[PDB]
Amino acid sequence: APKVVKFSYMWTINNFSFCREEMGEVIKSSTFSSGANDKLKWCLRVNPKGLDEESKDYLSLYLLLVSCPKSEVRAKFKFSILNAKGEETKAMESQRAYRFVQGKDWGFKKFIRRDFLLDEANGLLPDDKLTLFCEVSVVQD
Amino acid sequence: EATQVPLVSSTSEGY
Repeated sequence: APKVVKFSYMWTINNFSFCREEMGEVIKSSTFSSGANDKLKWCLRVNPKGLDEESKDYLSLYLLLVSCPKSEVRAKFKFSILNAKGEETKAMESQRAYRFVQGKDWGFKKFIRRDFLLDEANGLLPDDKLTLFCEVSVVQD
Repeated sequence: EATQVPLVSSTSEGY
């Protein structure tokens, strides 16, 4: 029977319009962890203008295992955008668990198109803030 | 193009 440890994190990115126009910016959250004394530290990373030219039209969003004393940790993950009413928008999940090691990330290079994100009719940048939710499911055995 | 692409990748190759 797989053993699963779930934990979540809410990241508010303030001053979203002050993300750089030039390519290459990476913004990262504070670290977070489960309530367990597992010595795992995680964060989220966004490229507001993508990782490369193929993804230049998108925000890229990944889950990074920042610190880990074990050789690997397998985890499923899900990311969502909260809109101005607090509602779940444009969430996507990994479906399978991915193998993390310290310094390794997994996520979506084309998480959301900037044109959709910056369209005020979608209500995703209220008061110039982007709110991202992440649920992580660590699978042990 | 597609508003979101639900395909997983990493920023690094290997582990």
